[PDB]
Amino acid sequence: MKTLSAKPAEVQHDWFVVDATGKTLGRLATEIARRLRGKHKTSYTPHVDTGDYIIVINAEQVQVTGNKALDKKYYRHTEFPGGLKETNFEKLVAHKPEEIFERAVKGMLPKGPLGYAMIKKMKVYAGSEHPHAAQQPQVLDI
Amino acid sequence: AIGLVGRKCGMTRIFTDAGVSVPVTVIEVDPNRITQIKTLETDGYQAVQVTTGERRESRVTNAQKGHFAKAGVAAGRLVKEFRVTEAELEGREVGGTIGVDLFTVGQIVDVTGQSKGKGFQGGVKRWNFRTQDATHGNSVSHRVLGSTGQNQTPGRVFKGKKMAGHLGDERVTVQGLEIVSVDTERSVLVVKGAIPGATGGDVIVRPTIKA
Amino acid sequence: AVQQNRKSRSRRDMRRSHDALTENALTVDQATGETHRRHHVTKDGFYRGRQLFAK
RNA sequence: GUGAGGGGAGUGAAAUAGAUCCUGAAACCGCAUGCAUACAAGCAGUGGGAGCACCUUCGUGGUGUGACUGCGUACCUUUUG
RNA sequence: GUACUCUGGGGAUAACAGGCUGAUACCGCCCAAGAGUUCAUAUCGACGGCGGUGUUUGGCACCUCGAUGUCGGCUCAUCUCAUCCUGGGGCUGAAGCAGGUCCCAAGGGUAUGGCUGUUCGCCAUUUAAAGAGGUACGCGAGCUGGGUUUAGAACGUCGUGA
RNA sequence: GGGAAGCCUACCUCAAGAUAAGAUUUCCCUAGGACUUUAUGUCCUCUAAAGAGCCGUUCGAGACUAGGACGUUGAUAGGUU
Ligand SMILES: [Mg+2]
Ligand SMILES: [Mg+2]
Ligand SMILES: [Mg+2]
Ligand SMILES: [Mg+2]
Ligand SMILES: [Mg+2]
Ligand SMILES: [Mg+2]
Ligand SMILES: [Mg+2]
Ligand SMILES: [Mg+2]
Ligand SMILES: [Mg+2]
Repeated sequence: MKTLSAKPAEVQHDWFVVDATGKTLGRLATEIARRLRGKHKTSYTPHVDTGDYIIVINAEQVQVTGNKALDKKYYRHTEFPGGLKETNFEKLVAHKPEEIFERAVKGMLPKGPLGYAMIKKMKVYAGSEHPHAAQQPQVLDI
Repeated sequence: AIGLVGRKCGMTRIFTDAGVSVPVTVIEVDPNRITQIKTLETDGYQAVQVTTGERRESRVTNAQKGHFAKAGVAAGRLVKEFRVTEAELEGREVGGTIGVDLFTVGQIVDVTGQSKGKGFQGGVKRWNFRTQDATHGNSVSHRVLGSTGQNQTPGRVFKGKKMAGHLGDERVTVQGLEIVSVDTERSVLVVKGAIPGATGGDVIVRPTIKA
Repeated sequence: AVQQNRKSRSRRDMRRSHDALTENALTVDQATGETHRRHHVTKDGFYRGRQLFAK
């Protein structure tokens, strides 16, 4: 009984800003998911969301190593008999970087209602400016 | 593309000087009244919203009354938008009138309308299926669909299978019709060919997009 | 064709949830002051200031 | 409806002992209260667990519901299985 | 002897379909005498070797005999490329019009009849072409029942006879 | 850098349940109390707005639905000419 769990009403979330220019996608995604689930806080509980809000700036400036700029392929399938769409990483990050980051972070998050609630705490913007200026976010290293 | 909203009046023929009979369709056009102009800074796109027809004051709500009073025009029976560019927006201010003089004789256009509804229809009429034999021991199955798919692989019906259902009563656009002539004193446009919809329906005439 | 398993009472009630009834349009007559179906003749024979079956 | 049926009065220790008549259970079917439930996938439970509603010998208590979460593919026979 | 049959039982045990395997079959690759011709590794190619898929014929008996009920035809489709046409190229005994080999390419299209139950095959006439396959050799709680495989009768062979 | 009926656009239709539920124009609702657990608190008194629906005459809309037009300020349906 002595081991207590975090009260969902007493959890506070604080806003952070991460700059994604010239950073590797995998390491940044792992760090974002770790700070988004709440593993850094001492009151961490597996069934309560205690993460923080993360805003990503300069989403199109993310980089991948090797030849993954042209070989990394993203597949989607509409349940129609011939609807298998395939796209490349280059064009995708050219016109929709938010999908790239959302995929990368959702792949490393739990699958369920709690994961769906955790994924909403992440904002991704292509430009260098974000509308969440009223929440007073603090700059984060990485 | 600036267009017109007219009403199909029926079909007729027109004899040329050489004697060739040209099947034509008549579209009566009440002079459209420009209601609103949408620019980039306030809405994100440039367009012209017009209205046409006549409606009694009992059927027009207070919101539409205020909208038309702000526009300074009389209430029409319907309202339609047209996506235009800034080049086509010259001399297009609210309260104006888009007459039938927009088109010229010999122009290629596109006509959009609402097809006639046939109701719940079967496969033969909807997807041009083939009927089975009516004799040689054939059973009650005469105009049925037939087979549906494979048995165990995949073991289900694929999405998009052609089956019986509702037919007609849908937006249809026919391109490539030549305006055989326009009459301004009667405010009508007679155009070669057939257009979708029955007599009395609303149709939209626009300049061709393939030219 | 016939079912392979029973249908629980929950699914039965969920299907029956569209079987609710509805009321009719009843109004008070201006002349007789009695409740009657709208646009219908009163049971005594009166409708819209007129009287059928004169007694 | 001079019907069936029911509500009063009365008899009776007792009328949910009223003639479909001792006691009268389960499957099955209604009504009322309390909680949960209309963006989230599977033998429907189990170990945790916030909140809500009534009780109090007012608690590191009781009674109901229980969002969120880890794990988890019924029973019997016959078989190498 | 039972095809006039019946009972108790089995996927402990066969015929159809699935699974494992790839002897057989299909395709690809390496070396290469020789050949059309007197030479061009332009084009085939003996004697030998190494692999790939699971479309043929086979092997094994793991699911099904207290039932997975069909050879072909009709209607309706979906997928692969080992590409029939249309598209883009390299080489050539490519003057041009044409032909041959190989590479890329699956968007679309990809016949009507005669003879047989036919799948297949033969024939007549068209087209740019009348491709090869998988999906319980697709589809029979969608249709047909012409063939096979119940009960009747006859011929040919065998049996004294059933 | 050039480069194909291949891919993305381009053509037609659907599409904010896109729970990420978007945008634009206009219209409507501005009273008096009591109590408690002082909270978008609970009971009273006084008005029911803009609109939607029920109903009726009907359709080139339609299985039932849904959708379009009209309801004395009316040509919506029948009749008459
Ligand atoms: Mg036919
Ligand atoms: Mg499946
Ligand atoms: Mg969602
Ligand atoms: Mg919910
Ligand atoms: Mg429990
Ligand atoms: Mg064995
Ligand atoms: Mg190829
Ligand atoms: Mg070719
Ligand atoms: Mg079946």
